[PDB]
Amino acid sequence: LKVRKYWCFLLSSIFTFLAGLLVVLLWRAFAFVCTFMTEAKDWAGELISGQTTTGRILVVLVFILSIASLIIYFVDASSEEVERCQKWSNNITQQIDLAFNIFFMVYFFIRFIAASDKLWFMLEMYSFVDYFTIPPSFVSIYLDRTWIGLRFLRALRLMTVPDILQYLNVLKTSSSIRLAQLVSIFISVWLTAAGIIHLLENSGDPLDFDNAHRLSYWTCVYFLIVTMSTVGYGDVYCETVLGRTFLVFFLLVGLAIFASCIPEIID
Amino acid sequence: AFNIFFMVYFFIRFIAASDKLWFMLEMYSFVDYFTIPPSFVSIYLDRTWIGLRFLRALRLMTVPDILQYLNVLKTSSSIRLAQLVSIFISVWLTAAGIIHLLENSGDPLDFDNAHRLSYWTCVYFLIVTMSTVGYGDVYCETVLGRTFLVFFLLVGLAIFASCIPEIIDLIGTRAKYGGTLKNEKGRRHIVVCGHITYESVSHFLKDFLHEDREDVDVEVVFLHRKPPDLELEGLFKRHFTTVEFFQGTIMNPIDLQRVKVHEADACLVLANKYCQDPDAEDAANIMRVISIKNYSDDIRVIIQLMQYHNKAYLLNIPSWDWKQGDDVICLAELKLG
Ligand SMILES: CC(C)CCC[C@@H](C)[C@H]1CC[C@H]2[C@@H]3CC=C4C[C@@H](O)CC[C@]4(C)[C@H]3CC[C@]12C
Ligand SMILES: CC(C)CCC[C@@H](C)[C@H]1CC[C@H]2[C@@H]3CC=C4C[C@@H](O)CC[C@]4(C)[C@H]3CC[C@]12C
Ligand SMILES: [K+]
Ligand SMILES: [K+]
Repeated sequence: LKVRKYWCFLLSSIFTFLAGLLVVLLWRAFAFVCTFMTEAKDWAGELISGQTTTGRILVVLVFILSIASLIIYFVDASSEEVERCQKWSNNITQQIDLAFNIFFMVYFFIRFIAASDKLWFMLEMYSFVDYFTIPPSFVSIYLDRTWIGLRFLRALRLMTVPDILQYLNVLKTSSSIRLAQLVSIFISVWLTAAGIIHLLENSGDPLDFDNAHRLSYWTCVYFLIVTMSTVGYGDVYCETVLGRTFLVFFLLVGLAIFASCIPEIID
Repeated sequence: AFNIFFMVYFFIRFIAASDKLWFMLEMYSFVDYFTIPPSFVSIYLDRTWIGLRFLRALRLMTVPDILQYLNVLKTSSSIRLAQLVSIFISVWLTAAGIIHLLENSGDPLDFDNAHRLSYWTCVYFLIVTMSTVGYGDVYCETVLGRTFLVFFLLVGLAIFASCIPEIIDLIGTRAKYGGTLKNEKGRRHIVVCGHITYESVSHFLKDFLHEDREDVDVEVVFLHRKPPDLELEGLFKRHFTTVEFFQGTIMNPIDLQRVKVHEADACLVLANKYCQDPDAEDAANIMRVISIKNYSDDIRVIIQLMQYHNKAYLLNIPSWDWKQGDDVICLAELKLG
């Protein structure tokens, strides 16, 4: 605890994104000097879209585990400290987190096979969630320490709920589909923004981390809703430079996007 | 070194100005008045003051003019977006400089109530003020700072209310449907155009993909001008591995290349049976066949036809050959038959 090992978690996530990106380019370069893909890509297409009987099982199961994974983060965020040292067997939360991540890793591989374009699949917004969530876990299980990191990014998976419902033919009316999309976007952004504020405020300013503003995750949720509604009580506010820096950008695009969202939700 | 260039540039604009009196009162001219003459005071007075040098941020609103001079911006939306972005950023930075100067210097004639406040904290302060959030952690204490804040609240809030909503709107949503169909070895695909709605697509897909039919792998490509509604997008999602959609018109040769009509097995032109004017619907669909045949004559075309007397126009097309597979489905002829 004398020296923070947060860069080790960040370095692996950056390396995984960089290594995965160049391999696709390297494979294209390797394809210049150089079936299963005909069957697997078509087969994986129905698996992710829930067209086959086994495809719907995967679609429903990943829907449930996405909800359960976010709950695991909620109890994790309840910890007062940002970095903890503990063995894998000591805590059962880490074991269950590992159980959910291996499923999210094989599911990531399945979509990669079903992806028609490999370069854009790596650069899609969904893959960045996996890059900053899965590789951190193996680093934690290897170095034998845990860190809050960027674990709040699984809240971004809540915006695929309308896609899952449409795959199972649950939503049919256009109004119902539009309402579900807007609700998922508002909730996912609200929870993700709270996680960013919670991490930045608690960790403190980089490279010295002497100004740590103790702030509970649920208090951050109450802080964001006040900020979004332009109420600004001032009882809870950001003090760190990075906390204020992110708030400046959130006030620009977060309110602008939500300007046309709530009016078309109430009607 | 920068100011002597900004001084000769001021002289160049003075020569090019048709009217001299109105050139002296220009907003960009006042920026030169409070920037360069103070600079030559420092070289002589041997002391530096923050002063009003923050006015160089007002030069950011000349950025759209510079881009238009170089013919970089041509579209109206691109020009409008640059103008709104430059106006908002320059006002935001200039207002922060005014707050930073007034708060740090203190009230005139005593200068004993100075409030130590960083420039970047002022930048964070104005954006909170313009968003009408008002945390209250950072606020103005001097008389001048509050006086300028009162003036800013009247005009600065209007700038935020007009620029920010349009900036995101001008950027807009990405074109979800577009690009070129991916080429696959041994792939048999067809192109369906014409009346593409949730009514036509759902009935067509149920018939085309039926368990009682022969098991053949044929991808279906839909081309339409309007973006599909949420009902149609969900239908395409359930048929992701076999049904594909593109945005574009069949009469555009560029759009024909995107869907690869020349490699398509056949082209299907649906028709709007419940149309107000069958003559208009028939002839619009006839023009679609001409565009497809113009791109390549050796393409099988199947079209739905409302009235029979419009079949003569298609039969008179030099590239129309019934022996090669071209067929006309006449609704009136079959229904009355
Ligand atoms: C795909 C890449 C290029 C996007 C940019 C990389 C981003 C995700 C990386 C690079 C620098 C990283 C930051 C470096 C420093 C800090 C401060 C620490 O207290 C919390 C984590 C945080 C805030 C990191 C978050 C993730 C981060 C912003
Ligand atoms: C073209 C002319 C008539 C316009 C009005 C002249 C303006 C620009 C001049 C005249 C008086 C000047 C002010 C005199 C006193 C102060 C207080 C000092 O602490 C900050 C500068 C400030 C605020 C000056 C700003 C510039 C100023 C307001
Ligand atoms: K308001
Ligand atoms: K307020």
